Amino acid sequence: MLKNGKTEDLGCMYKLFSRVPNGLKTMCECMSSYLREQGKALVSEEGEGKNPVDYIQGLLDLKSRFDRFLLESFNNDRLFKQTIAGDFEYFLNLN
Repeated sequence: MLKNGKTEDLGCMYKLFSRVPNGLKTMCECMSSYLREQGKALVSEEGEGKNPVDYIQGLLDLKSRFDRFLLESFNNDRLFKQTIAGDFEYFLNLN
């Protein structure tokens, strides 16, 4: 769903897992990994470079794209907008 950008199902999934302790934290792990997977593929310069929309300025958009999932599906939740940012800075420092 995260790759598909299916926000409604992602939002529908949110409410189900919001019920249990750390269930949303269990999500933080998946977006954390999903964020890390997206980040590493972009920050790793290869060949003759990569398109600006992907890496040069898309890297900053990667957080925004994940922020859209945070907004459109995850109710601008504290736990996500506070946790996933660490991954973004983690592989952003590799620039």
